[PDB]
Amino acid sequence: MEVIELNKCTSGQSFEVILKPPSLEEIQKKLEAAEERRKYQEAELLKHLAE
Amino acid sequence: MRECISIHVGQAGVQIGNACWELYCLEHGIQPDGQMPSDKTIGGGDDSFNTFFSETGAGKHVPRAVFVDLEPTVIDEVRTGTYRQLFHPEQLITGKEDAANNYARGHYTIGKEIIDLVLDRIRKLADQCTGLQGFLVFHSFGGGTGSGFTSLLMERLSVDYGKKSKLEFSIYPAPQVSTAVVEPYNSILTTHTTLEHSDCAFMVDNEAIYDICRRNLDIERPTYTNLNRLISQIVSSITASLRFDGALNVDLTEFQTNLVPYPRIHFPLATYAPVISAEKAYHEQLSVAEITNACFEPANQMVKCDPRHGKYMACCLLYRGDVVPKDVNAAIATIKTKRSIQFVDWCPTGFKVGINYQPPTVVPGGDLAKVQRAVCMLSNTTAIAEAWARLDHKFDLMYAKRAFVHWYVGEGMEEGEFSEAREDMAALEKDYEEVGVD
Amino acid sequence: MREIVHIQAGQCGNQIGAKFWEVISDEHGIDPTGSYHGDSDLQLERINVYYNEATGNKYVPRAILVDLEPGTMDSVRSGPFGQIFRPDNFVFGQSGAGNNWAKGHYTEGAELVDSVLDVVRKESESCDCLQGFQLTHSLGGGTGSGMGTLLISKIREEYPDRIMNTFSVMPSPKVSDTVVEPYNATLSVHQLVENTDETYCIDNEALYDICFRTLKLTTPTYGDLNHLVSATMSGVTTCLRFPGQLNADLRKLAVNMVPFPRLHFFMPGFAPLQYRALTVPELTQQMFDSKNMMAACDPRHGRYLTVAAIFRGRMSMKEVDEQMLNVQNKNSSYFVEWIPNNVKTAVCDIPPRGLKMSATFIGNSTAIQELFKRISEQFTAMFRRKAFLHWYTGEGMDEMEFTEAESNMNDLVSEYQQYQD
Amino acid sequence: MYTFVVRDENSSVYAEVSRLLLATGQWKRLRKDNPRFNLMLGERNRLPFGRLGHEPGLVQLVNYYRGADKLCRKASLVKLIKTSPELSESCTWFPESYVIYPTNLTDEREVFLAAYNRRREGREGNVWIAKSSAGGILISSEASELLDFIDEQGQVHVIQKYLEKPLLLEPGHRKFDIRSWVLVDHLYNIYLYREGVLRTSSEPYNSANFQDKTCHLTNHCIQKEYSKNYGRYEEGNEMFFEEFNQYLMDALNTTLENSILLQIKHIIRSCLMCIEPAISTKHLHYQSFQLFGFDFMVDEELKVWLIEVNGAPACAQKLYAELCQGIVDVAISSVFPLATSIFIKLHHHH
Ligand SMILES: Nc1nc2c(ncn2[C@@H]2O[C@H](COP(=O)(O)OP(=O)(O)OP(=O)(O)O)[C@@H](O)[C@H]2O)c(=O)[nH]1
Ligand SMILES: Nc1ncnc2c1ncn2[C@@H]1O[C@H](COP(=O)(O)OP(=O)(O)CP(=O)(O)O)[C@@H](O)[C@H]1O
Ligand SMILES: Nc1nc2c(ncn2[C@@H]2O[C@H](COP(=O)(O)OP(=O)(O)O)[C@@H](O)[C@H]2O)c(=O)[nH]1
Ligand SMILES: Cc1cc(C(=O)Nc2ccn(C)n2)on1
Ligand SMILES: Cc1cc(C(=O)Nc2ccn(C)n2)on1
Ligand SMILES: [Ca+2]
Ligand SMILES: [Ca+2]
Ligand SMILES: [Mg+2]
Ligand SMILES: [Mg+2]
Ligand SMILES: [Mg+2]
Repeated sequence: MEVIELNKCTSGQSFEVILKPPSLEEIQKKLEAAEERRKYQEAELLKHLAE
Repeated sequence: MRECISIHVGQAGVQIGNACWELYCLEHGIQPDGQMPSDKTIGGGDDSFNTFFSETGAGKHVPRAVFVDLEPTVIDEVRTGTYRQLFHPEQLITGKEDAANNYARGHYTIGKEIIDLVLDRIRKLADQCTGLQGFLVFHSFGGGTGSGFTSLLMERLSVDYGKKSKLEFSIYPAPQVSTAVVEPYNSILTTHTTLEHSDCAFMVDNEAIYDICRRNLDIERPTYTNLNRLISQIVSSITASLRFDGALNVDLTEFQTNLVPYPRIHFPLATYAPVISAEKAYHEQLSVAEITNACFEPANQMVKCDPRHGKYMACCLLYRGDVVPKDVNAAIATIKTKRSIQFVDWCPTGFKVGINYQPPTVVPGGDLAKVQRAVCMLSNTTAIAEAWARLDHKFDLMYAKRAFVHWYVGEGMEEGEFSEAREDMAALEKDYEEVGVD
Repeated sequence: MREIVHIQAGQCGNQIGAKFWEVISDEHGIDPTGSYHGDSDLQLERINVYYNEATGNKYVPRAILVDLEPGTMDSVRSGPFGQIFRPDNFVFGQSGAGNNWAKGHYTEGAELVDSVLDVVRKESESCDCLQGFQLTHSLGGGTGSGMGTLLISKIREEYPDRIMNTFSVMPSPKVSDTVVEPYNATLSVHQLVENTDETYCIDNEALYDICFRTLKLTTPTYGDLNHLVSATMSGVTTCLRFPGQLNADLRKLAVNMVPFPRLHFFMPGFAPLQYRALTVPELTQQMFDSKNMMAACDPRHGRYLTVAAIFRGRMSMKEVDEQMLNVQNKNSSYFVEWIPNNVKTAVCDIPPRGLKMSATFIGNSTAIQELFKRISEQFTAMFRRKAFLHWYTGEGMDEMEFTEAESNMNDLVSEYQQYQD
Repeated sequence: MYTFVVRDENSSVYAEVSRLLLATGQWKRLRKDNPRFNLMLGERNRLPFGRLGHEPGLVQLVNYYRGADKLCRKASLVKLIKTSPELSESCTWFPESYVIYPTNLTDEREVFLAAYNRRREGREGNVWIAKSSAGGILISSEASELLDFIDEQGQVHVIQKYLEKPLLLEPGHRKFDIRSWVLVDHLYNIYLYREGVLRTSSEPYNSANFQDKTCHLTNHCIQKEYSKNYGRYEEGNEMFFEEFNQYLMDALNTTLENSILLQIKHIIRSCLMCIEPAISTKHLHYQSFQLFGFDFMVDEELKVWLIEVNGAPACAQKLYAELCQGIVDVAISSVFPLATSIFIKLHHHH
């Protein structure tokens, strides 16, 4: 039961008690590649509607 | 003094942030109009509370926080609520249509349109920071904005603020207080893309916060007000080290040093006590030994799991109120001989103890009784992996049928990103299994 | 400020749309002149989702009445609430549709549709942020069926990222106007599969059964059938028109309700359906009962993908959960197990007019294929002899288009078939 | 309507429990993967405890205690007794045991050898037995044969002192063991099934020949296979408590209660009480119960020795109905109530 690093101040204190020792370029390519897949998705939705 | 910037994303993040800054003003003696009679440094100062509050020449104490959401309803409350005089209108950012509980919508479609406005609003706060420590990101797992926009913001903050710490306060999805069915997807999707950008994440399961409200506070059907008034108490326990004098967890880096030995296992379990209903006219005051031992009862955990079947890598005891080290060490011994506290071999068996004398502040007309001493125990246990198992399982049940996948693919995201994130979560569970099981 | 644009097409569409506006106007405290006289802010919190704000604090429904004949919209304008609608939003022709999908979709409706889209465009432009569209119509007629789907076909081409929902009244021989209702419904369903996010299936046969047996109504009329549709429509929109933790937009509701893009046809239900108060256990047991559902499909024959339940009024949310759980445990084998937590509950403090409490049911069930199987059988019964096709080929349609609609309907029945085993 | 699932399609015990639940018409069985259950009859291994107690409005109960394997694993029990203070290394009712890992892989080889050498160095009996959970048992009096037997295997083996002076049933001059079925409900009330079974050896005991393990191992499967006197004395080499209590009186002028049952009851309390703080589901979000099968040895001095604890035991054919119903009455209906107890409550301090 060892107490180490006992730091005390006015509003409290802290310490440690030991019991046992140890035994940007690519971010746009993904936001743009998904924007091109939406454009291509709506590009097939409009062409479908043109037919 | 080094500053901390708080970022609240989505309805969960924003509403929790509303309760936290209320408590902060009460704890530091800051009036709703931003005045602080005790602060003798007018318009300046490098005190502990100045890590969370800047000062204008007018003596107003303005939180260092940014609120972001894709729809305006929840942020409009702040623009007219009690503390509407604290925040400048620039700190409150809103879009016009939300992410519809859709990660892809919050990360790609809508997010890409507002990301640079958020970063600019954040940069403006940084410009006021002589030594920025990093950021605290409040958000939900299951929301389309809390999940999808948070990870995007986290990716970006890494690029612009490389050497800065980023801690999360995450809401884990509980089906009893939510009305979604795609939350398993959003949680795994955002955890996947956020893992390498968060130094330390404190999850809070709505299922656990909910049961505490019913059991200790006698609330039949709790509301988000009850849930967040309690969450703020825990969050206050965790950030008190940054806003008051002390030596434990004095900066965001010390959170990783003291709680996260392995970079990926950065999900400490939180345990709080006491939680006493205020309706009780007179409740007996618990001792250091009684509250300390409560930090090992499951019913006081922010996530429901069983630490008796895990291994600890770290453990912090944050005391508030009438607590002397003599009584802490005494109780710590009484809990070793009666509790299943199995640390890992490559780690010492001990506890980092912090004591702040100011007892927990209660919000006027709230749910919590005034206690003379409280404690929050942050512990890094492999039993929190139970939470990932539950989530991954639900994800797997839907993703086998591709249920709801079209909503995500339709918003730009690729289907591969699903299993890519799932394979990561699997590796995360596998890592937890290596560290806590023989 | 999430505006919804309402569109009612044809006789059934305008009559159903009229009672709807009649019902929710009362809930929000709006009289037939657009003046608000309510007593609760919950009525005005989210009033802008179905109502525009005019001079003098008037409230005009964001609605657009469409028809190919003037009779029905003379009734709407001459009615009590008729004066609430925008005079400019009445867009109608004079030829009529003749209960013919081809006339509504290719010829007469084609001549009028552009002008309808000018009114829709006029409403959309004044929208801070448009959620999407809802259309009330029947599928067995000519205007609402043929021109209704034509309208949706052009709203998606111009609003491809807005939600498009319909309240579609399905034809039944039990309550039939003409023998070509299967043709018009088969032709509309395929359009609905491709171009609607959500389609609420309102089967007149189930409505007749509800009025006849349960409601003990000898000879049900259309107005009798519509009172139910009003009550249901008020319910399946409560989460929209009213604030609180249950407030959401169409897209969010669709995200959690539609696990697959084409299986978006819902079974609505309502309760209660005499002054005896209905204990929470009573509301909840009927809400899942087939006799209380308005799609004439036996839930016990299919499986639930998702389910919602809106409770209106004041009661114990605790008692609801207990009774809801008991309902789930008695029908545990009917909810798919690969969608976790797929049965949700919501509460609204404001009950419908003159009711202590009501329950609105919304089910995404694979049992909905019974409805499409009936339509299909009736279709084939006539098409095998090619009976009544001359009404359609005279409008420039070919048989090939009927064969394709028959195939598209069958493919729909099979797609629902896989997710039921 | 209560709901349960069946995830162990081999448990003879709970296959009868399941049938009894349906017989009440108030229990509905779901699919093994339906998460909306009140009671789970879980699988033996890799039972997903982490997914229990997370369903809104559903109280969930499972027929196993997470962490009870520490008591039901060969090597685990020895380590648990030696390390646990409540039991201590000087535990009087557990045969001297040492955990021996195969050399191709802590280990107690040297500790066992020093204990062995001290016996041979003093002329004392030195018969030991080597066994493991993956069984493959060897009875020898030479420390070499036992250790080399373990090196020929790939899993953890245990060596404990072989009781050379067992109580022999007459006529027959034979050996036996006692099987006691224990049940621990969600409240941790320790219930001992009043009825036990003695799995008897149909072969006379021959201490000068440990190679023929048929007269030394009282397993019901060994007797019915390699023993040629099976069922001779008692049906299925199973002697029940009424007959054995009668033999103890006529033969030894004592009773099953005083001479044996008092120690059997004490050994059960000491073990279950030892692991309470680690497996108890008092304040947990789900409830556990479990049926244990304890196996005892009785030497000629009427001293009871614990052999092993089984976490997934079967039951005597003549006792299935009575025991399975009691499980439903004490372990299930106590949590999910319907619309003279066959047990013996072993009072203790929680
Ligand atoms: N603890 C707590 N949880 C909340 C709160 N508000 C919402 N949640 C949870 O957050 C999840 C829903 O995500 P939201 O935060 O509401 O969604 P969002 O981040 O705004 O993103 P959108 O889908 O675009 O609205 C559900 O699981 C809710 O239970 C809150 O105030 N407190
Ligand atoms: N120390 C010891 N002294 C005397 N006999 C012993 C003994 N250890 C084991 N035995 C004999 O071995 C038999 C049981 O062996 P053990 O229980 O270790 O194997 P097992 O676990 O595969 C059987 P089960 O699990 O079904 O009870 C008993 O009948 C007993 O006679
Ligand atoms: N429930 C209900 N069904 C109707 C109503 N009016 C017509 N229908 C049904 O709709 C079909 C006729 O379509 P109709 O609306 O008259 O065609 P349209 O006016 O040309 O668009 C028939 O199957 C009727 O049963 C109504 O007011 N209520
Ligand atoms: C108009 C309108 C409303 C809806 C809708 O899906 N509403 C829902 C879904 C689930 N709940 C509780 N409400 O669709 N069109
Ligand atoms: C199945 C299913 C049904 C719902 C549902 O109504 N969701 C709602 C209602 C109101 N909000 C904000 N979300 O979600 N999953
Ligand atoms: Ca790195
Ligand atoms: Ca013309
Ligand atoms: Mg939101
Ligand atoms: Mg008509
Ligand atoms: Mg064996």
